[PDB]
Amino acid sequence: VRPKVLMRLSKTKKHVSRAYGGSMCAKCVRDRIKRAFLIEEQKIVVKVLKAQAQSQK
Amino acid sequence: KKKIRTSPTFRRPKTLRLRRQPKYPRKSAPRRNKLDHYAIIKFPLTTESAMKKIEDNNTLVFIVDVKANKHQIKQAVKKLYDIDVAKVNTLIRPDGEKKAYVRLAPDYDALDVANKIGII
Amino acid sequence: KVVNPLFEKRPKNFGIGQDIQPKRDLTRFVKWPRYIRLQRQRAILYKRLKVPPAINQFTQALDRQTATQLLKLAHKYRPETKQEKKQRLLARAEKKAAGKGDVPTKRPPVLRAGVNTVTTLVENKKAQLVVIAHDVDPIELVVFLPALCRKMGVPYCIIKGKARLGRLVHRKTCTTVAFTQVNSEDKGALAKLVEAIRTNYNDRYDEIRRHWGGNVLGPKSVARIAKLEKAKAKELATKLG
Amino acid sequence: PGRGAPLAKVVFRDPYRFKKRTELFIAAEGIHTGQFVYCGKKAQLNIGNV
Amino acid sequence: GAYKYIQELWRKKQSDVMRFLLRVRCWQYRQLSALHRAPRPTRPDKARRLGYKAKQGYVIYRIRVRRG
RNA sequence: AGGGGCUCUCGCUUCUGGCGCCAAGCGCCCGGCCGCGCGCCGGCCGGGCGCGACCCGCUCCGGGGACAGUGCCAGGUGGG
Ligand SMILES: [Mg+2]
Ligand SMILES: [Mg+2]
Ligand SMILES: [Mg+2]
Ligand SMILES: [Zn+2]
Repeated sequence: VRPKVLMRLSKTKKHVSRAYGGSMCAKCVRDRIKRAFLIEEQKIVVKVLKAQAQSQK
Repeated sequence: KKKIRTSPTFRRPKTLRLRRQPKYPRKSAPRRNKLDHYAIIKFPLTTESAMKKIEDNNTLVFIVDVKANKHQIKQAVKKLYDIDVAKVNTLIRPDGEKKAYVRLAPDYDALDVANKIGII
Repeated sequence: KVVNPLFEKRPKNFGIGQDIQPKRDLTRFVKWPRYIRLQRQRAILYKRLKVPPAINQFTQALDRQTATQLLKLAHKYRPETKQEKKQRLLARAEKKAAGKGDVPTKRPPVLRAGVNTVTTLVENKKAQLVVIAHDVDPIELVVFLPALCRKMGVPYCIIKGKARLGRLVHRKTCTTVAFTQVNSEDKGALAKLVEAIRTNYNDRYDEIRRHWGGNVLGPKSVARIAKLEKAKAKELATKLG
Repeated sequence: PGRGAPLAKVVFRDPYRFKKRTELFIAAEGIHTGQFVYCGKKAQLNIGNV
Repeated sequence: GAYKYIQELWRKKQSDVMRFLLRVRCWQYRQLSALHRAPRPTRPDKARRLGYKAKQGYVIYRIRVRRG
């Protein structure tokens, strides 16, 4: 619809029951979920790789 | 320490602005409201279209001032003719005065109101 | 001993590209209004340029303890205000009405203010001491006064504060103040302060008159030239010997 | 228009407030959307970096 | 005598003191705007011999003219 | 082999079309409550400061610069 009819609509008709719902699609929601997860996991493994390679002079 | 500029921009610091306490009023008295109700309503219209509006749509029709709006016309009619007004439709004529149709509330009757006014 | 396990040190690092910068102090990098920029650059300009000795002498002000001692002495002899003055006039009128008569009764010694007044006093050798503010902002109403007091041999001092002079003479600002003759119990206070001031100013006037001022570079420039001098000396000291 | 040499719309993260800032770099040939570009004295010598 | 000393000093315009003062005041008048209100006369002896008196109702305006 | 003087080091972001502000923590204080009721003293509700986020400093930072430029005069050129 037009934006001013969006004003007089209801919240359910304007969004989807999901995080980022009504602004992003489900596919890119899933991709951003697993991208956030995997990048945090890679940061964890680099930190523990240094922490195990503290074994030199 | 401990006052710190956390912004690279100096803004004009807000100061006190006093209200006016004048030593004398610039004019003596308040001006008279020259648009009172008798100034609002000039006279009724008594043409054949006017009579049709009276007997059909329970509505009167006046020639009123050019400065008057629908609220002032409705209040002036309800006050000096002691009736109730459903609505007001106004136009400006090609001579330059405002013709206002005023439709009354249904419990009142345009026939006997026009009889009390004397345009009948 | 009973501490909660849910509390946790969660630090944030403010490296480049990491968590955003804290609201630290920015006071050196502010876009200041033009009058602030004007007065700061005027102060900077005075320090940078070669300032002639007739203004350097006004830069050379007085020691703090002797300044406070002189102010105590001047507060002893400050002029009178309007209300106490009119009290004096009404008291004089009632005693004249009854009954001893004219009675000038030894009109007290007082300070004398204003540059025209003290110029007349120095010119006719009436003043015991002259005190001149160091920050007369049109600095040409007083630049002749040290040479004049030197030639007439009256001891003069450059005090640090024009508002302080003005407050002792009950106004906003005042340029100079002259000391004329004083009562007997403060003659000794003078008889220390006058030769202190004279040894600080009149006896070394030629050094003052030829000593120039200003002409110092900025901190960045002196750091750069000091880097260059130590970066030559650090190997020249090893070449020598 | 009136130019043809394409422009790259690149989004950077502002370092002093929570905001994202967009630039209009001249696009060097070979760069593509979704890639990262780096700006600074310690950026690596790749195509598109500053 | 003070105003006479200021008058002779302002006639000695090519002295080092006066050329310093003139250059620094010219710099700051250049940094100010073109039409400007001064809070007090810069040259009080000149202003009073031209008619100014230190009363309420005498004001001083500094004007900058592009010369040539 | 403990180190200081001597430099690069007082630098923490590069496999990914994610997120990031409005401070956690520590230390020191101030108030009320019951209250051990014996005081750094028990705990319950609050509030502040500092470090976190080093200290000073005189030009915001960088590039030029007594040239350029501008004013006035002088010579050339000037069918625009
Ligand atoms: Mg929906
Ligand atoms: Mg209409
Ligand atoms: Mg021709
Ligand atoms: Zn997608």
